[PDB]
Amino acid sequence: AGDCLLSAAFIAYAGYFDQQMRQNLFTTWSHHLQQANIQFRTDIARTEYLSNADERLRWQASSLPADDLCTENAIMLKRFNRYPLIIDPSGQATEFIMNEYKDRKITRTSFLDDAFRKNLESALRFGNPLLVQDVESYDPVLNPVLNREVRRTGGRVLITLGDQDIDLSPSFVIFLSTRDPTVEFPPDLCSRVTFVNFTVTRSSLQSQCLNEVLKAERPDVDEKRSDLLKLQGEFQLRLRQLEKSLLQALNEVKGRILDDDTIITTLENLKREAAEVTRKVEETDIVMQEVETVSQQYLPLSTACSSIYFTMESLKQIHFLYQYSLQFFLDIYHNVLYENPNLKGVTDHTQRLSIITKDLFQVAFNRVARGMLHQDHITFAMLLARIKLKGTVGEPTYDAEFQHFLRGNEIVLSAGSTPRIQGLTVEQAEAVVRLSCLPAFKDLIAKVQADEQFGIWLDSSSPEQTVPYLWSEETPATPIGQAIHRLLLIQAFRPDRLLAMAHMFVSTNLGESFMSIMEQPLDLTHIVGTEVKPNTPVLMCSVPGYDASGHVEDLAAEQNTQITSIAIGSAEGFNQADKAINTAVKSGRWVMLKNVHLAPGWLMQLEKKLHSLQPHACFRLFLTMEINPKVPVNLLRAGRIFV
Amino acid sequence: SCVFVHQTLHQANARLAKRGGRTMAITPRHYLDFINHYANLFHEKRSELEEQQMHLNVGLRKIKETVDQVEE
Repeated sequence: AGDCLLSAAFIAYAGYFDQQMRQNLFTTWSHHLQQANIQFRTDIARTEYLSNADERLRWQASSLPADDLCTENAIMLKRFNRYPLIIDPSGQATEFIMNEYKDRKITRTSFLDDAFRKNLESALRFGNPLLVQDVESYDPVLNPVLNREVRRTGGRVLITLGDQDIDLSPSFVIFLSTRDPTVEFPPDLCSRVTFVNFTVTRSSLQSQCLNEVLKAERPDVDEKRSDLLKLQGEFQLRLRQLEKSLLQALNEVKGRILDDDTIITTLENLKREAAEVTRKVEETDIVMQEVETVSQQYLPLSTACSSIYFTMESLKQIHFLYQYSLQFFLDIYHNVLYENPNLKGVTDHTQRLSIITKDLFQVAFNRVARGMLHQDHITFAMLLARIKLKGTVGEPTYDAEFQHFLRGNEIVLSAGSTPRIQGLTVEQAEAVVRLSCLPAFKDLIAKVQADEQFGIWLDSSSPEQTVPYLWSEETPATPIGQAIHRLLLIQAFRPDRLLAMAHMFVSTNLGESFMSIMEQPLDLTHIVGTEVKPNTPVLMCSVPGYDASGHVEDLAAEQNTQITSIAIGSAEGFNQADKAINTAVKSGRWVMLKNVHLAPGWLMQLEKKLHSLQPHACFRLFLTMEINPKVPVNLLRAGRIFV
Repeated sequence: SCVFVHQTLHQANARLAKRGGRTMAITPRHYLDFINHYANLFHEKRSELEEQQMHLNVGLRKIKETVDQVEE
């Protein structure tokens, strides 16, 4: 009774909240039930009470992310009374729905499409599941459908749509979806439909990446975790089925009077299976030691990956061209775990993990910076350096140092607050007094006055190479600690070198050759040969005064590919672009669209076109463009960006 | 407890509104759907577990029939 109460309360509610809020709601309900002396089993997971092993395996085959939030979302999607409204900014939910309902020929549609109504009627006539990708522009014809305003006349189950009557089929089901995660719906909407929130949060991506690396790495121990699942699903299953077989074989009751009770052998088999399951529960206690170890070893990796992806997400603020989808970061992850040449000759788990995290940081930077302005590469490198600094255990947080390094200018001074040190300018004096507020830099004025090598160093061409040891500390600092201290010294002292010195800082954290790939010319051959999907367009966004046509034309020439290049200036250009794309999607040739920034709306329509299209393996759509905010955000998110 | 669950959902929505995050109205239709889902889950879990409980109960006196045979 209590179990079903909690499970139903979680199914009906909690369909819109994130993982933490769902957990808090479940905890509050459980605490109240305990207060009321209602017995509910605590050991079970809500994701397991409402789900079966076979349906879970089908979901896994249907590319359901291993996230617990996504598991609960799938459970809510299977069992419902009001038609779901899927809020998936990531886009995984649409793929999962189509894979799950492919056998039932699910049809995609959008509200903006005029044929939608007709398709709806077909979905009402043949009882086929239907998906709508855009419901922000609601058309209220579903109000009778959502309310289930059925009429049972004769043998007919009938509904009123507009001024027409359409017969219902029980096999019919509709699935509303929104890509926008921040849209607000009117109260009637949140009453008619249940919500299935698919937004990726910090804990969500942490768990998803943890499970991904658990499956990919330690494949033998991945099979050990699978065996953890088996003992619940096979050893327990074998135990119970052998119990029922014993019961049936004894239920035969053959040979009356005669001693046919040879069921004792099956009793021994029952005891063997029961002891096997109990010892496998003890092995799950070992899992609280061993599989917990396999999880906690990769926990820093998943934490750093969640931090990386949300750093990419918040990178959208500093420029309108820095739009990275979750699928791009998942492709980065898959290229790190799989198809990684650096893992071919390494078998030890610890070395594989360290190499994987290093390749993660390196490939993430090398993929992001390719579509990122040269003045900002150091910023993203510094962000990744801070992420890895947080990842490292022995190294201190350096929270105060970075806080000062970012917010020194906000500290208010006075004319008397500057002692006017000889050899130091007024602004340099302000920087000195502001930086002296820190404890490790308290004696900075004394060192400044006492030192004599200061005069040469301050006016040196490259002071950052030979920053003197001014700051006084009780214990020796880490090399990265020395790097951040010297970074603060450079910022206060010679801010012009700051940028350059920042490079050294990242070289102290992420290796000397971290940005070393940025300096070579962009090797387009391997970029387009692999690691980019034929569906995904290659965006070449160049600042005004530069054309990227030559690089990719040479790319096509050297690979012996007949490329069709079309400029986008008029409706005839639109027709030629569409014809070329329709030829090349099946033939396999490469296609090129120049100056697509001239037509933003047509760019949106083109993005919608590539969304529902499976092209040939050799298909490559290049879009050469100018960097202006008129370019649609969806095309930027749905394509690989090159600057 | 069901009433408390509805009130707790209302309180959580109000707290999220106070914190400035997006909140979504919890109508009494949500309560109706919750009660219907409680009915469905309780009925299905009972129709499985109590059905096999009937099987187990028949087996419980099957052992007594075997005891009768042993006494014979």
